[PDB]
Amino acid sequence: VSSAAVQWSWDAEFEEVSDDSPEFGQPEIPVKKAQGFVPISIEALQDEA
Amino acid sequence: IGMTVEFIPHLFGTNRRPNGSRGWFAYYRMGADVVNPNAFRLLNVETAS
Repeated sequence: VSSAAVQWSWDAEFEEVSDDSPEFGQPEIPVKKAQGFVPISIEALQDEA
Repeated sequence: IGMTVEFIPHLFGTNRRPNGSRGWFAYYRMGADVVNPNAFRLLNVETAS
């Protein structure tokens, strides 16, 4: 959630104040996937140390 | 009821937003009349014409 700051002003006496609703935002972060794969022969798996 | 003074904390401007002022409201209620108009004597001087 993200937002700005309220904007004031300089006003005289008996002056109706302006509307200063702030605006909000929303950053997004997706999650990805990475993979690796190593195939070995059965002979090698039995023999190599 | 006697004199009651109420303090308005916020007055509003044309656009229904605060204009930075306050207030002081006061009122009371009473009534009266004559029950028997034969228990008095009023003197009236007609200066007509």
